Amino acid sequence: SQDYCTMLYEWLTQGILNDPYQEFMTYDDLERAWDTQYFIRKDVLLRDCDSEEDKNLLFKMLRTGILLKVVRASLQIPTIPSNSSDITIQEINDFADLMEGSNLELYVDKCYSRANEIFLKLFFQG
Amino acid sequence: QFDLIRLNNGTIELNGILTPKAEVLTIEKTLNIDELESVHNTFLTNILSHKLFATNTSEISVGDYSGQPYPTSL
Repeated sequence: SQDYCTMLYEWLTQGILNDPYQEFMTYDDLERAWDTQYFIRKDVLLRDCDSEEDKNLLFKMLRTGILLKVVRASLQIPTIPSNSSDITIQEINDFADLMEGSNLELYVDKCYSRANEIFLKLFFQG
Repeated sequence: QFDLIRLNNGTIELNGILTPKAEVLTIEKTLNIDELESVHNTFLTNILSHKLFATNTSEISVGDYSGQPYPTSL
């Protein structure tokens, strides 16, 4: 799961989608025209998307990366540094632990909060 | 400061992404060689794109009652 986790991390902290083998949920078009459709590969999900709680989590993860994607595009930068916010997020180095319950949601919430912190600073200042 | 494109349908398009202000979280629109040539070609093309000069094409309406390209009559 180590690379999977890395891929997830970058999605959530950088807004980077990089999936050459099509293993990640959240794929889009093109590879202007920024309002593209995102697709959820139900079949590669870690959890079902039938419960309300997991749907909400999936969407939060999705939004997190999108806001970051917007910021990277807006600032014309390859990456958003940790010092861009007061929220710094560690890498996922233990998948099994992340999947132990509650930890995933919080990890994502931190990522999400950070994405909004950065995003909003841009929108209300930039 | 806004680079705006006017479209024939009235749309004013910002030419690209709206950039942030100088205040950020952390130049001149000059032309290059091809761009200069392009502007010039565009210009001459535009002169000759006016309907009255399209004498080399079936697209020119050949007058209406005379049946001829406007320059024939002119």
